[PDB]
This record gives sequence, structure tokens and C-alpha cells, in this order.
Amino acid sequence: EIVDNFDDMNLKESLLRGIYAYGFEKPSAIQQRAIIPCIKGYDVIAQAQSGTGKTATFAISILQQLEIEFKETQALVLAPTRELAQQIQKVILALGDYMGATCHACIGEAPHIVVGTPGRVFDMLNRRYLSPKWIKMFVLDEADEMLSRGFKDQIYEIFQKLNTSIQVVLLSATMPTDVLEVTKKFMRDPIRIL
Repeated sequence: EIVDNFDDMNLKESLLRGIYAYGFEKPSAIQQRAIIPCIKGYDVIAQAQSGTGKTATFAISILQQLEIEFKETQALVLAPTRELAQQIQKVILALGDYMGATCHACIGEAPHIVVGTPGRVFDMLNRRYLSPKWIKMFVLDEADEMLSRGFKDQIYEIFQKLNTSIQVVLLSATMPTDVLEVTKKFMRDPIRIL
């Protein structure tokens, strides 16, 4: 399914409000393919380059699925660097600005979303500063870069701390062997968008 406009995606009013306020008009090719299966809760592998359109894809998907009145961390995003983590927080907070979504960057009240590098997130879990109990969505951004930087084993230990029932969304410009190994381990009949 390709849905070529945001109004036909069954998104919440308050979320669409953030989308139009940000300045988006028409969904990009990745947004037209990926938003729907992400919001339906499927595991998703998306081959996508760095960019706002990519970030807004998983931001929208997370935001649509949040229970805003439940003040617990419901989604966890891993990125290769503190700078990328901060960009993601910035995009998420702009898009969620009309729905009361909270988002903290873990880069060295519980927020709805935490985004950070694998090392910092792993530490936060070990120190009980982040509870895995209510995390329903686990997003791995630029997975190729995280794995090339040597984060595989810390990513695996994080995944081990999360509930069995999570949705996993993995985004990567390239799909090397190591990336494909993670999708096979972490995902169940994933949607593939390559």
C-alpha cells in the first residue's frame, strides 16, 4: 500500500496539526510506504538515507501510538551519535508540540520517548533511570553506522532488557550482513521497504 497524502493515513488530529505546522505538505516516498505499517504495530525494516523525511517517518509512527496521559517511557530510539540523538529529539518535539508529547535525549516525570546512543541508554537502564516496563516501540536509526561504531553487543543487551512483545523499527541507508543479522534476531515477519 502506498498512501500519497497524510490526511488518508488515519492519523490523530493533534499529530496532523504538528505535521502541517512543521511545514510538511505531501508525504515523501518513504513516508507513503512506511507510516501505515509502523502505526499498525508491525516490525519494519526501512532502507532510508539521513534526512528529515526519514526521521519524521518514525517520529509520526511513535507519536501516533503514544498514550499521552500515561506518563511513562513508551518508545526508545537508538542513534549512533549525540548529535543525531538531539536532531531526532528536535524533530519529535516539533511534530508532537500540539499533543503534549515529551522526549528526552540520553547523551550524557518519565518522558514518553527517550532517544540516545546505545552506551548511554544501556547505562540508564542499568542505573534504573529508565524503566523498560512500558516501552512498546524500539527504533534503531542508522543501524549500519551503530554497528560500524562497534555498538552491536550493547544493542543486543538493551534488546534483552525489553519486553518480548515490542515493535522493532530499523532504519539504515545500507544493509550489510551485520544489519541483516540484527533484523533476523529482533524481528518477526517484518515489513521490508528497501
